Amino acid sequence: RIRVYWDILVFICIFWASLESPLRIVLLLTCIYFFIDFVFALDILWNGSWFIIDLIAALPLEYATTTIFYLYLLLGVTRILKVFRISDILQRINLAFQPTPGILRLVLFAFWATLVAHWCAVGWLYVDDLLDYQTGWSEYIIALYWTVATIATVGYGDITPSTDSQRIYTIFVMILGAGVYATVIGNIASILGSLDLAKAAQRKKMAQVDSFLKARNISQNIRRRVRDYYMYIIDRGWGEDENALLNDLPISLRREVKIQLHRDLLEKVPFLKGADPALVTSLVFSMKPMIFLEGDTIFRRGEKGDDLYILSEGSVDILDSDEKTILLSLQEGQFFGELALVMDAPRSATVRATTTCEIYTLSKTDFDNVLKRFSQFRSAIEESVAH
Amino acid sequence: RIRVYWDILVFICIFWASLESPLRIVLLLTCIYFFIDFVFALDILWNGSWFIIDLIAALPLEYATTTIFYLYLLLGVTRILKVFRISDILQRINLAFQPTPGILRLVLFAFWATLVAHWCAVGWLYVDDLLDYQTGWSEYIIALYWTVATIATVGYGDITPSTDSQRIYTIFVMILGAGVYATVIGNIASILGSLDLAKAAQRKKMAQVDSFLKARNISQNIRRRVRDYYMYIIDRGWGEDENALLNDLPISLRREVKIQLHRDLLEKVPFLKGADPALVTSLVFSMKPMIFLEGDTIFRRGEKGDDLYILSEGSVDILDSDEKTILLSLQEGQFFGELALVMDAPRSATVRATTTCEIYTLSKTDFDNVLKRFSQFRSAIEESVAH
Amino acid sequence: RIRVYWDILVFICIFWASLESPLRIVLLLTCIYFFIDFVFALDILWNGSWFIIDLIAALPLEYATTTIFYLYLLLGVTRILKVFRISDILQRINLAFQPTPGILRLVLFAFWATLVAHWCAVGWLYVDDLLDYQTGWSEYIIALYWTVATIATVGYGDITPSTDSQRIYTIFVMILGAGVYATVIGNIASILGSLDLAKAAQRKKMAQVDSFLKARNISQNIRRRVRDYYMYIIDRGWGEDENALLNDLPISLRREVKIQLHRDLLEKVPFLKGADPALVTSLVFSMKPMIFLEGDTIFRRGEKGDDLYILSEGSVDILDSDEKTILLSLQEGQFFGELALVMDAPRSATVRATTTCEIYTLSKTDFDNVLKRFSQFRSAIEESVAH
Amino acid sequence: RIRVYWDILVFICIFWASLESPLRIVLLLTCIYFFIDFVFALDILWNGSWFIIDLIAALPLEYATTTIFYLYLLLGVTRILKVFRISDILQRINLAFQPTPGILRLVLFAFWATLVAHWCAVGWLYVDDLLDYQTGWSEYIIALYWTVATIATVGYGDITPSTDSQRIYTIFVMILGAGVYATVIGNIASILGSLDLAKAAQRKKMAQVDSFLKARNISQNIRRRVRDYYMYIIDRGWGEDENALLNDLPISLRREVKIQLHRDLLEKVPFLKGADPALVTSLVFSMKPMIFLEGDTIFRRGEKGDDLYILSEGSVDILDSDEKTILLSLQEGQFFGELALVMDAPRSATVRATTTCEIYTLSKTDFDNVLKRFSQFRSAIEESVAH
Repeated sequence: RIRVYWDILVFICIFWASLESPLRIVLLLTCIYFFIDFVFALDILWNGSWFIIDLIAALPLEYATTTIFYLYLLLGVTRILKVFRISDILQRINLAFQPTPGILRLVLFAFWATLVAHWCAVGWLYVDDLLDYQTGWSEYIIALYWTVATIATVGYGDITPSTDSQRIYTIFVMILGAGVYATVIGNIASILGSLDLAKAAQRKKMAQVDSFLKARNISQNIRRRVRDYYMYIIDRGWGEDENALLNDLPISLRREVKIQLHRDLLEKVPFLKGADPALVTSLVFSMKPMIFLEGDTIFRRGEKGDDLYILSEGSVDILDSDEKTILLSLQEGQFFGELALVMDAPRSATVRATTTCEIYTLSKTDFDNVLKRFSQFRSAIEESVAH
Repeated sequence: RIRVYWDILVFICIFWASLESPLRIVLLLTCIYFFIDFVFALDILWNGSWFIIDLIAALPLEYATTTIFYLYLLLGVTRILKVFRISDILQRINLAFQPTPGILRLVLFAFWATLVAHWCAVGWLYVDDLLDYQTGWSEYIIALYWTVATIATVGYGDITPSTDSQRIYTIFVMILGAGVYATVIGNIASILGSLDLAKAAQRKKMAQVDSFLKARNISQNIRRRVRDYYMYIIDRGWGEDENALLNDLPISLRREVKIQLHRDLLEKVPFLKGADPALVTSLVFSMKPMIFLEGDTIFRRGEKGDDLYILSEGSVDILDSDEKTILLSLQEGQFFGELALVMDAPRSATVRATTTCEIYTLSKTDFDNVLKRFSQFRSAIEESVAH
Repeated sequence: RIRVYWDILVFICIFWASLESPLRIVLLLTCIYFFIDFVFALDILWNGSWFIIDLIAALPLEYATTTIFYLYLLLGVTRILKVFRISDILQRINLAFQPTPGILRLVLFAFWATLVAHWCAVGWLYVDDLLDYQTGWSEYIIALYWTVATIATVGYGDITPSTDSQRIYTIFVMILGAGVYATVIGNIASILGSLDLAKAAQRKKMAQVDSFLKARNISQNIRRRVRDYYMYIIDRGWGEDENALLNDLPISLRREVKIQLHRDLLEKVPFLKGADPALVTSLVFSMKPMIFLEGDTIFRRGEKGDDLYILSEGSVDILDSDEKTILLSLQEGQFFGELALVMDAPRSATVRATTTCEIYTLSKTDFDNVLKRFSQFRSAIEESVAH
Repeated sequence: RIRVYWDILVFICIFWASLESPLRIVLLLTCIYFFIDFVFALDILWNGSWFIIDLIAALPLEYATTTIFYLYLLLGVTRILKVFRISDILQRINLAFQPTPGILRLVLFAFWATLVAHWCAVGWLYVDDLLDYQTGWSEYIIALYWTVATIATVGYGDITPSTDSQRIYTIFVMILGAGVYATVIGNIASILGSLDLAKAAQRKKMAQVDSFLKARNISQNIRRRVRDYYMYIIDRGWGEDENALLNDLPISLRREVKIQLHRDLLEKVPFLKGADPALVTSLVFSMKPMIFLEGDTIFRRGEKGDDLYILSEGSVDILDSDEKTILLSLQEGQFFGELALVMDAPRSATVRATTTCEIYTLSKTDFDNVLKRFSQFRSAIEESVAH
């Protein structure tokens, strides 16, 4: 990234120089130039033909020749040529930050446009400098006034050519300026559109479903809740096939990331706080994420229970016989199903979702195999299972 | 949604204030301001730094200070700052309505552009206010005339700078205004294009088929009818894999929606009018939607029949031996195949599609299993089967 | 389609009327109006509130009232309102022709823009009509000159407001005109882009392959020929999974299309000229399309042959022992492999592709099963097999 | 391609002629025309109605008629008509080079626009030529000044109509010019956007993964390295299912390309330098590309080894017992696993990835089957296996 920071400095220096150069026609400054070349010399150190290019730009010219003994204007070009290296700078910049395509283009266009306007105004002056001797800020300002007004397509008509020469130049400018403006629009369009495309991809599935529903002419009562369903899922990203998605990752780091995912749900549950990491790993691999909606009878009392439900998110009602006696308002970090699973029994209580619930589920098969191995952590939750 | 309605009110108030503020330079109104702040105070109630921000905007300032004892212009800024909260308002708005991306952007640009034009005109005046004392509506109007003409890229050239100061300001304005216009185009492009993309997705499949047909150089006689085939299917949405599509839905509500789909074809058929809902559910799950074209020999007399055809949509000809005697012009809500299926027989009559027909089909296997269970509804249609 | 032709007529009539109406302010014509309403009356026949709308437009007004006894200008509006029905006309038009989205939009914008310019110019006149009595063509022309120049963003600055009233109107116009122009661009962008998207889809696969090749850094010698390979395939459409593609078609018409495909390769081959259609159908279903490249040793003499090759397109060299004696320059409509397949033998000759070759292949299994059934067409080619 | 080069020449000639023609109104040149037609005559040789068209353009007209005996202006049209053939030229051009869609459009628009401006200026002159006799360069220049200023939407307002006639023409021009400019933008937008789409496709997968990670709220420590992982893969193209990708290629050339891929990794390894090509082919088909990350314990000493690892790219540490004694710093072109695989043993040493490593892997099964066949190349590496 530091290498990129170096690029930024150099870039700025080049830009400044390209503005100072063309002005030649009409102490500290000298010291500034020393700095410029000095920086360029450091660039050479940072680094065939490219060497030659950099070398040339870094050659302390006019000053040197001044101390030895329009031409300085001509010499100014030596620092301009270097600009071509931007093609590699950009690559490094993208590598550094990785932004949305077009953003960088926008920056470049702003840069180029700026230079164009400046040089064009100078050219205008040149033509009219032949109508005088020297000029001041007022003239330069006027040149820009005309220049910009023309480039921007506005055209106040305040200033116009008198000779064919001037007319010709004007025509040249009009063509170029128009093109520039068009390309500006180009970026804006491409950038903005691409942003929309990204969002469209996200909604893709839900949209298809909605379309279907519309074809079936289903009432809003449901369709709205359907959309919401997908929206929430999208927010969580749980709808993604985590497994298959991760399956393209180098198994080494893949597992490390998987461990990070194990970290995501591991801390809340005291069982896992007091579990070993081989267990945690094994189990995390096993655990499946299930979504329940408000009111869902997750467990039905009397029915054979074959899975542990670890409540990541949401509120749950553990109800006895009467389906009213909330035995437990079961919340994030709690866990249920253990009574029936450890006892190899039917659910001795009913379990209702209060809210929408995110639960990690552990089938009896996995539960038994895992805690067969981890019999000390079979002994663990079995402890609590007594009540 | 009410929370969003509150946002709308606040938004409007802010906008109004931002127009009244900059005008400061050249009773009821006071009461209006009371209302404004009052509303903002309610916003505080609706709700750290954001508190401070709202607080500031809601501070009844100039009036207070007037009763205590250019500056009022300065104080007006206190209500402007708050505008930043739009970033959250927008989120809520989208959540509320969920419109096509870009539409909201368009609105925002209209809003911002409006303010820009207003403030810019004021700035113009300021520069030329230094050329006078006070001004009236005519001057304000003229300012807008110039401002808009410039921003819109038109440029009549009626009004122009005289001093460099003015020229500079003008250049600034030209740059900004041009950019604004460009972004306006941006939205229009992105919005319109996205609309086309949606439609393209719909035709995607048919288009591929058409392309194939064109490669094979098939005559219009067919290709047109092919397109129509797909068009109709699209209209109905029947081409969608309803099952797989629905398979990503929380089984609870999924089933409820499935029930809504059961509702869609359940009422017409008297068998199902007089069926129980366990049957209906079971059967609805079983029923498959089949499309027949005009003239199709759905049944052939003499051939083993192994399915019930419930006519959702279209006209059908039940023909005896001679293939002319329309035993029954069978229409929406009618059903056929029951004779052979209940009798375990061959079709004792031929069945032709009059029109295009949407039929829900029940295989003999499902039919028998279902009505084995629902033997009272086996007894039911079997009643009618006598004729 | 005739119904659509009727729409076209009506549309045109409406347009004309909307141009004649606003002109009111400054014999045959009367008869023309009779025609207009007459046409609208027929439209009523072609057809609640829509009835009322049409009715109103078809009411022969000013003339009637003239014979009974500015106001006529006012009455002209009665034919304008009807324009709203375009929303349904467009649907019918698309159904009729089915063109690329955006094309229709372009037409609509041209239509609307035209009307806007006209009405705007009239408004301009109105404002300045208050500065005079009556005007002629010259004034109308001038109005358009200003109007268009403004709308098109050009702005010559030749004509400008003098009163605030005029300035206000101008500002209104500038805003509207600018917006119009922007929307024009919108269509152009969306249309053109969509065209590119279509082509991109076509090249999609080949492009992916090319990308791979570029990553592998393979020489042009191959990559070019690879591209060509895909290009040719694309041209033919043979790369499409015809089967799976067709598998979404109503089996009835699907088969009919399949028959059309059977027609495509059936005529050339005398075997099939003199075959029955049950065979042709059966066989066509069986035949598989295979592509060979120049030089390919399709058959190798001595090797067990288990397939018939029916040459759709290209040139083939049947070579004996020496691989030089072209036993047969085998061309489109010819067929080979029959000797070995009928004789249950090894290829007694070698077969080379001269050119790229499109061949329909018939495995020995299918060949035998088919011509087991069609033993008379087993006897057929077996006849020729003698040599 | 030469045929295309011929097109280029002809195209240029046509263009030149279309500029010279309209100028008619106000020696060597004659010889130039001879050349023009001559070239067109050659075109006829390069080649019904198209013959007639070319013929006409190639007819040496004005000169002929001059030697026989405004009208010449009229005759100039004979070379213009031919331009229509561009529709076929373009096809050939694309076939020749195959560039990004839109690029060619851009060229065409530049071409057409140029001609429009020229002809329009002439028309302007014509109108004002009726106000004089003859004109010179200055007038022509002025015409262009006005023309371009108008077309480009700038509009200085320096020149304007005086008669209605002129006003009308102007209006016509304004409309056309505006449209042209719009279409210019169209291309720019479509081209630029399509470029972005290509890149988006490339990042598609990684982006999806990143999105997931963001939803899971994983730290940068990993996400950055994840992106890098994909980036590198993309750079290499190794993530592509080479097999399946290639599976759509004509097996003949497909294999040849496969051989090119065999060439890609074949040379480094002395085993394969001194192997036969049947082996190389067989083996290359077998070899699988595997990626290891820095630090990866590729082999663990003591564990059963069942695969040969041929190091395409990267650095590897062969470590004995102590996991420090780098037995071999194993680099590109080296190979490991052979000791255990030839000895049917456990890894007698541990192997760590120094860097990221690209390795082609050969399972023991394939290894044994291959070198069972190629027992002389089983004897080969087995030689070295001694140490």
